[PDB]
Amino acid sequence: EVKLVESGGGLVQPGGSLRLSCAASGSIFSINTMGWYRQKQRDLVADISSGGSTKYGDSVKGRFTISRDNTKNTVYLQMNSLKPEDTAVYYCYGLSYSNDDYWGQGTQVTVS
Amino acid sequence: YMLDLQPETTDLGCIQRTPKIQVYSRHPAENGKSNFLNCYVSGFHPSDIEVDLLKNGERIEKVEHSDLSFSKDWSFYLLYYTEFTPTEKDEYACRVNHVTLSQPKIVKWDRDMGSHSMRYFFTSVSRPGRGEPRFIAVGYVDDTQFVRFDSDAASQRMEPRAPWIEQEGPEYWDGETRKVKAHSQTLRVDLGTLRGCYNQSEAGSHTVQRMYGCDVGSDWRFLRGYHQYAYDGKDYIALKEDLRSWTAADMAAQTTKHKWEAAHVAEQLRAYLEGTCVEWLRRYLENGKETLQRTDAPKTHLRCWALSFYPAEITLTWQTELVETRPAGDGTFQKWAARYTCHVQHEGLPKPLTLR
Repeated sequence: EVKLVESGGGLVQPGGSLRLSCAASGSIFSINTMGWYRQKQRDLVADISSGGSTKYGDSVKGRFTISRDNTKNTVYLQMNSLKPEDTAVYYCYGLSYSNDDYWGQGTQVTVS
Repeated sequence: YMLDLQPETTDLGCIQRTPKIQVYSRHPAENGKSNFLNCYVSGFHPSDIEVDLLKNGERIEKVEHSDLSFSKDWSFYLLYYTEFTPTEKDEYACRVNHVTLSQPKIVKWDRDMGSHSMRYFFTSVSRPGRGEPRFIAVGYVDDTQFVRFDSDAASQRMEPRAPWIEQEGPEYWDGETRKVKAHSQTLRVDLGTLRGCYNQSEAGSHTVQRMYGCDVGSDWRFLRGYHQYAYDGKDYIALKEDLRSWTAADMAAQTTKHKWEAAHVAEQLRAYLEGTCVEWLRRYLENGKETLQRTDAPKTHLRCWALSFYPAEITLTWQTELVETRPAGDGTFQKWAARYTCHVQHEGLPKPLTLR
């Protein structure tokens, strides 16, 4: 039903920064919370509701900032001061207003 | 009333489980009537877990949770809850993340559906580099929690969790706070010790669990005592039913066994379990008689339902899928199971009931 288009990953030097972005397809009425997990288990990085309510994982608090376009269902993740331990596949995800979760394919992020 | 030994007495000398999830309301849901939305996670190990309550695709802001406790098999359980007024359009779910899950799991809320004991539970989880281990202690009388201690909390005091224990004066709370901090110091030292006895890396997180308590009959006389210990969710050393000998699980626990047999630790524990534990349990049963000495019979109604009962021990058999007994959040408990008849055994019932 919903497709999540991700972009912005790749290689970066320690201390550098990257901007991830995730765009949701379909109706703007079909997605509420959008955000990222990173990867056995995958851990919360950041997510944001349609109303702008944010939540961050402890390991990225202060350095990472998530934001949202008011018009489209598109979110951006500004990852500053990157460390080697931030290397992972970052999965975009979204929640419908009926609490159905959608997951993107993920973007590899590697910090030298 | 906790154990009061010196830290050197219990000095040590030398498997992951996924959570079961249940989302439910405290009371039957009525649109426009305030209620409580519950997410009950149980049977998981390690204790690290992330739980969200969701409303219409976003996180509910003010969600509380119970104090961490564990079952006989050492697996943990927690209740996450929030006050809510359900309407026709709103949709609710619980999201759980755990090391055993490749991605967070979402369980949606389906809106259309004697003897006594005192127990103490202690959990210490190491966080290398992030500081001292996370230490949580809880005390129970039957299925009613009455005290707690969290190392991460601000008070650094043993805190009341039942109305009847608030009667106690400063001398009681000073002694309980002093003893629970000594339990914490012992567990922290044991965490560092156990890492050496198993040759483990200093970067990994490990869990130490301690449980003890006593049972009495309906005559309030001593029945059985307990004192058990676990490392990373596996049995380490346990005091046998006779309270005079130890059960060691592996070679490292056998060295502690010999150090504890020589130093006569079991004799100091038996004095507490047969004496002090029993004495203060009877004091608690008396002081909280309106709460603790009550029995609420299950309101009952192929799915056999049983609601709003206390204590939690119950048997539901069909003559099959039975869920784990779950806390309603107000002191009572709930359960259900799935030509045929349903048998219900409970302490609050005159005789077993039958539902057809």
